[PDB]
Amino acid sequence: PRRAPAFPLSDIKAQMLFANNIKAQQASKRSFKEGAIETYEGLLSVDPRFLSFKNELSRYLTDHFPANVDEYGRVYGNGVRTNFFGMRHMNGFPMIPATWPLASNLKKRADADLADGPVSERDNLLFRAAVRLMFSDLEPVPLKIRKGSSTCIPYFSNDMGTKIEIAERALEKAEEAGNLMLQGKFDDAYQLHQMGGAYYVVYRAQSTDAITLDPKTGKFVSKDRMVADFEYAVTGGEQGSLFAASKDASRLKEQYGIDVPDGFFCERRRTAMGGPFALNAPIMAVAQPVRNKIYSKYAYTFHHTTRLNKEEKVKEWSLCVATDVSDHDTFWPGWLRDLICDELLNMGYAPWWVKLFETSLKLPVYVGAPAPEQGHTLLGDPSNPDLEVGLSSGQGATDLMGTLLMSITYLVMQLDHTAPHLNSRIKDMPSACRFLDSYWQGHEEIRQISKSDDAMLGWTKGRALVGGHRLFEMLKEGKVNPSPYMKISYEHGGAFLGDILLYDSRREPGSAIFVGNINSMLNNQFSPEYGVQSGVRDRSKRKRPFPGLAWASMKDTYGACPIYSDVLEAIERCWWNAFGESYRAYREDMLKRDTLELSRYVASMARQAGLAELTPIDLEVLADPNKLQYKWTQADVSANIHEVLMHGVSVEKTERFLRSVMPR
Ligand SMILES: [Mn+2]
Repeated sequence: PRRAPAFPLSDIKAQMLFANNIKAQQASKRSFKEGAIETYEGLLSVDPRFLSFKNELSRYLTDHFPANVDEYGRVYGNGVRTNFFGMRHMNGFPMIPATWPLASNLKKRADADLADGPVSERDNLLFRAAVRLMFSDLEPVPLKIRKGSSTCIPYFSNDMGTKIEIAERALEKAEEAGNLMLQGKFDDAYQLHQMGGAYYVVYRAQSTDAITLDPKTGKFVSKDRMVADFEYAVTGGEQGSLFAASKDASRLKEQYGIDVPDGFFCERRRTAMGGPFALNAPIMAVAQPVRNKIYSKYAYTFHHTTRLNKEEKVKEWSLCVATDVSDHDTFWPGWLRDLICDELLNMGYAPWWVKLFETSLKLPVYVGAPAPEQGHTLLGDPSNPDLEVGLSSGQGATDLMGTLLMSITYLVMQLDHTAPHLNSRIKDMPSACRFLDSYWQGHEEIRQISKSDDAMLGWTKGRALVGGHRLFEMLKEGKVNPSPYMKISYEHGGAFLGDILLYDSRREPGSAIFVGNINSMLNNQFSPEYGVQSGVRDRSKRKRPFPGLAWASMKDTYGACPIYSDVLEAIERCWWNAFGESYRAYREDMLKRDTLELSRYVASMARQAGLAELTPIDLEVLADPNKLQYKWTQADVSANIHEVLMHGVSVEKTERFLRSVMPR
């Protein structure tokens, strides 16, 4: 039922994706790469003392602090949701092979019994009302770009000046490019304006993944991660195979001379994609104003900052249901892209802009290196973008696409199973908009707090409450999917945006508190996704600019966890055993060094200004800016800190661009 076309790197269609420069040519050819990460300056992830430390600590913590999660997935007592074995990976060494991305998810969705469009007129009105509320009265803002981020296809530039030029030129030429695409002239739009081509597939480490200790054998077992081979990916699963990738790390001894202790595995690898920057810039210029609207007008549902900010909302609920979505990005439906585009056209959005947006969600994918001797293949034809990959991670509005799908999916679930008495309020577009506007502000008896695939669904006192309890019971039973749109279950150890919802004996939201996840502290400190990149001179361009700073925000982030002190003492004891040094003194030195280094980057900071004016969010973000891409937003960060990590295109250029896109 239609295999996607595939082109080797030697083909002209793949060659056209890479400009005539060293960086672009190296990106096209990059072979499978692996190696120990520099966890901290002068410390490799595979250092024998470090692995000895991880073995002792993971075993001790699991033993003394077993998971406290009830039958309904609610966390209580110690605030622990699983074992501590997730740290037992040889960081920088991936599972083999990584998956080939699916060119079409239509069969995947159909086989999972998920709908190929809105089920009812009510659902159609609600998805369309989400578009009308999110994209209406937007205000122009500067187009902010992450420092050191790549422009990907075709230039592969990491230079801010070049990126600003590309973005400004893209805002000037988006109209002409969109109009070419409306004529079916995709090759012309790409050749002239670099709008099109493909996503560039990079495989990112998920540094910690599930590991269990079999009591019968005393041997560790890593969670099997299913991967698709090339045949499966091009045929959307009609042909080829879906098999468990190998996480076995024994190979590292033979290949690299690295000692592999018992129960240490290769890391899980996830597909991540980088979009063609010239196509993303006009999308980002609309996406940022949309975020500003939803985080202000609909702050209740969408704007999440601190554990207390989340707590104030949840405490008012009679029932809180922490949901889980299976493989959100790959299941994300192309019919939603089409519905969104159709609704934007109805609202009066520039057709050329809608075409650019539509094209960004149908684009071919260039597969780099999933395994040794594999990859270097373009999936899909850039002359006529027609892929159904789901949601591409590097698309300019991915967070909004996932948020829109999921927010409506959860509301539909609440309507179907708990609140049929609210159906009469959704008769047409004006009434659907009024209802959704009220629901998103937290003014209804059914409520939610969400971000992409993470959410907590709420019920206050009223007619829907009884239904709310039946839905929770249906989720616990796990025999029937409560949604026609996505695969929904309950989260095993309910958490929202990193914070665990800690319940007491009553198991009620009113007396539950949000606490930091102690396991995430351990993941961040001992299993970072990236190395320190000590060879990258400009720290603001690194994946981890100032790692030492996270020590200063630790107490604020994790201090509320019941076992906080216990974990820090266990770390100290185990680090003494492994290195013959104080971990606390080691982190205090790193904190001092990074505080001093930070002042070189902040204009307002004198030669030794200190961290006094910085918030815990500022510190977590400076140590890990990836938190600014999934956890927080621009407004949550101090202005002088945001400038360290981002640079912008003037509001004058974006204001003119936005006026040309938006209705009258
Ligand atoms: Mn959650």
